[PDB]
Amino acid sequence: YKKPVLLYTSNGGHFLRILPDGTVDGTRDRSDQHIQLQLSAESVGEVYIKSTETGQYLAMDTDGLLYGSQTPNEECLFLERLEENHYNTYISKKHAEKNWFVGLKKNGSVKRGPRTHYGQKAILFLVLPVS
Repeated sequence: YKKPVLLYTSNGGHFLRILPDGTVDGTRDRSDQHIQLQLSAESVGEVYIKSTETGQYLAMDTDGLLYGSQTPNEECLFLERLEENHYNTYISKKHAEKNWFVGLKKNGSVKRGPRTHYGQKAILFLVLPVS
């Protein structure tokens, strides 16, 4: 959590991106300004995910859609969970009982919460600290 990180999924080989207009998607461009993220932990295993460039927070709405919020609240808290020792997954804490994950489709668009589950490539992120 000390360094900014990139979150990479092998589903379509995308980095999680929070665009300045509040749109969330994926890009293969590792030099994109808006894929530089900062994780911060409330409690152990509970994180905010923030754009280092814009300060916006990752959030998930009641339809399971990801978007960027200028400031955080309970809709921005995610449960960070280890899978297969090397990947992290992120579950909406607000919708933890719906098992709604942060995920990206192969085409780089957001995979909505309702369509996600453990073990999907879409939700498996490699956390890459920035040098």
